[PDB]
Amino acid sequence: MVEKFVGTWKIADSHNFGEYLKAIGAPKELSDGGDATTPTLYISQKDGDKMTVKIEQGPPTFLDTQVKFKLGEEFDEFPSDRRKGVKSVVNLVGEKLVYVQKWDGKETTYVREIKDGKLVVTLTMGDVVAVRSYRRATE
Ligand SMILES: C=CC1=C(C)/C(=C/c2[nH]c(Cc3[nH]c(/C=C4\NC(=O)C(C)=C4C=C)c(C)c3CCC(=O)O)c(CCC(=O)O)c2C)NC1=O
Repeated sequence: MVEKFVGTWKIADSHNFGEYLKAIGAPKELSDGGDATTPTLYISQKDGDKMTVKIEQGPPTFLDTQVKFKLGEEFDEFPSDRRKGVKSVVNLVGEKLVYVQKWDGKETTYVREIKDGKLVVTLTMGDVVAVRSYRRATE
């Protein structure tokens, strides 16, 4: 099932990402800089219940990091927005993968789904809804 997100990826199109970043208390520096980025994912997994992901973002932020999670298990995360006390948790929702961030008494969400070959992640904080679209490294 999750063998559909697995692979190599690359930014293609984004919209309303900086303002999202603001909704989640990021300084302008990081809202702009973060939107400015063209991140290159490297996604894979083991036993359809433990997904290992990577991110080579790039200029201007230079924050290359990694995810390593079990699906159904809450874990700790330290994003680039500099959030103290992020508690993630990722689920499988039909053909979609739902990544949820808890912090300071709030919840933001990432509904990722493959479509027309692209890894399309919709991002939801309050009334603010962002969208980005990735393509495989011409796989
Ligand atoms: C389902 C597989 C999958 C997973 C698990 C995934 C996770 C994922 N996607 C991103 C990129 C990444 N980077 C940022 C934001 C930034 N980028 C910058 O250089 C800066 C400074 C900021 C902050 C202002 C966000 C919001 C995301 C996640 C959204 C996305 O690109 O999908 C990160 C690191 C972001 C950070 O530094 O906080 C992670 C863990 N992406 C996928 O496709």
